[PDB]
Amino acid sequence: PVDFTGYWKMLVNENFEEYLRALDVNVALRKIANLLKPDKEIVQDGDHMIIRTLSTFRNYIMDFQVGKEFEEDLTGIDDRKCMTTVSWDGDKLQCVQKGEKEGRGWTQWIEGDELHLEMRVEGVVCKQVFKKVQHHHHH
Ligand SMILES: Cc1ccc(C2(c3noc(CN(C)Cc4cccs4)n3)CCCC2)cc1
Repeated sequence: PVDFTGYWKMLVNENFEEYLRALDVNVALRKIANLLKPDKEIVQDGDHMIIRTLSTFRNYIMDFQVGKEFEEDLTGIDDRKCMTTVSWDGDKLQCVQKGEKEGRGWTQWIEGDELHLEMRVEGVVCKQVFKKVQHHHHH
């Protein structure tokens, strides 16, 4: 069993530039984005998951049902759309983003007070780790 509900601050962000490059994000935006240390605010409500990734540049909000494919609008990220399914894999969330890019998806899990997020596309891997925090941030 796992519950992702909480507020989470970025601790480390490894290889994000190459991940965005593999999504063809242009270099001007990669410059802005690799400086960001976004927070995540997550509510897990049954199998209804809301993940709000919050930064000073752009936010990205996910709101989906685990196990249920949906049309994911990535306009503000890499100017694409995917048919995405996030599924349980034991206590991990395994996301497959079907679309133009091969091998696109991510895996999210918890280890103690760390939220782990591995993002993948075209064989390129970015790893982020967040720490659970308690001072709450108005947005
Ligand atoms: C050009 C550009 C690049 C990144 C981003 C953000 C970004 N940072 O990473 C990704 C890829 N994914 C959307 C992250 C996930 C959220 C939930 C599961 S995976 N976008 C920074 C914080 C949110 C948006 C916005 C815009």
